Formats: sequence, structure tokens, C-alpha cells
Amino acid sequence: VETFAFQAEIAQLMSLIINTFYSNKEIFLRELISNSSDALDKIRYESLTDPSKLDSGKELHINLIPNKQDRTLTIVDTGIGMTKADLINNLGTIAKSGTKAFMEALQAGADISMIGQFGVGFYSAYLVAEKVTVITKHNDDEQYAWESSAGGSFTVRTDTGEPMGRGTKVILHLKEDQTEYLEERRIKEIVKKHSQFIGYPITLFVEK
Ligand SMILES: Cc1c2c(n3c1CCCN1CCC[C@@H]1CNc1cc-3ccc1C(N)=O)CC(C)(C)CC2=O
Repeated sequence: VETFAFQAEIAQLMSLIINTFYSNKEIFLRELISNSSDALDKIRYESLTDPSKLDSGKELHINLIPNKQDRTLTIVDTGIGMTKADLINNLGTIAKSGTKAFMEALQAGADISMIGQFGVGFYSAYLVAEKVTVITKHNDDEQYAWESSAGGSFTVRTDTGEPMGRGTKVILHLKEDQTEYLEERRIKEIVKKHSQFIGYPITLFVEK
């Protein structure tokens, strides 16, 4: 297990998201689904030039999996996935610029719900989650687990769990007062409202 410090700007962003009073938390799901959609777009495009990139799985979809016992909501996709370099360095480097712009926009009166316009919507996960675990598998790399409960650091390790083939799993360990997002009716409501035109099948798993 390797432990890393967040870019200073990203740490600041995470603290803002965790500490700011903002009741419209439901937008987190839209942002994560958007991330998945983008990842699916990417593997789909790449497969047009190199069909073998789908040897790791041809189905392009998104699964939403609530678990009341573990108090987790999991967003699963069969998108392009992320390499170790993506997880440790490269996405954070990109996120640095977006974070700065977002935090400046907020100071100018922008709304937290606009986070996606700045390319850092992933971090909206911390509106509802005390810990986020990201399991990911890219064609060119091994299966990794990224994890952070904020506080300025994150970890990355090779994943021992069951193989995914290709794609990403975002596991939200929900805050105690955010369990409404484990309810079928609530998730359906949010998907219908914010994600009705996503171009991939979204399957909401039922509990038990
Ligand atoms: C930015 C950013 C970040 C993450 N994703 C994106 C967003 C930017 C990177 N994204 C654009 C299209 C495909 C790539 C990789 N795919 C994903 C990226 C993100 C989230 C989900 C997925 C996912 N579900 O595949 C996650 C993490 C690296 C842990 C932290 C972070 O800064």
C-alpha cells in the first residue's frame, strides 16, 4: 500500500466540499455517472480503430448498486478504466487547473452544482461519502484500488479482489446522515432528473 499527498489545491477543494453548508447534495450521482459515461465514450471510440480493446468485455454499461448493510453506494462502469499513472499523477495534474478555476468561480458567486464544468465532478462524491474507494482496470495495466477519506492523503494498491475485466468501480462509503441515497425510489428520482439522456444502459440493482 502506497500513501500519497493530494495536490494542495485538491486538498483545499475536498475540504470545501466537506465543510461547506450545501443541501443540494444529490448532484453527486449525476457527476459520477457523467464520469462513467465519459470513460465509456473513450473505450468505444478507441475500439473503432482497435477492436481488440474490447477483448476485455464488449458490453458498455453502468450499474448502480446500493448496499444498506455496508452502507455503500457503488457506481460500476465498463469504461476505459484508469492506469496507475492516471490514479497517482496525471488526473490530479489536470484536476489542479479545474480546481483553481472552480474555487475562484465559487468566490465569484458560482454554485457547487457547477463543479462538473471544471472537470472535477468526481470530488462531489465527498458531499455524501466519508470514504471513497475506486477500483479500476485499464487494458494496459493491472487492477488497482485507490482510496481516500480526505484529510490530505490517498492510497493506491494493487487490488486483490475479484477481477473486473475492464472499467471502474466507485464505492461510496456514505456518511451516517446520507443513507437516503441507498433507497431505490430516491436513486430512481435522481437518475430521472439529472441523467435521463445518458447514452448507456443504467441498471439500478435492487437490494436482497
Ligand atoms: C479528475 C478526475 C479524477 C478521477 N476521475 C476524474 C475525471 C477525468 C478522467 N476521466 C475522463 C474520461 C476517462 C478518464 C478516467 N475515468 C474516470 C475518471 C475519474 C473518475 C471516474 C472515472 C471512470 N468512471 O472511468 C478519479 C481519481 C483519479 C481517483 C481522482 C480525480 O482527480
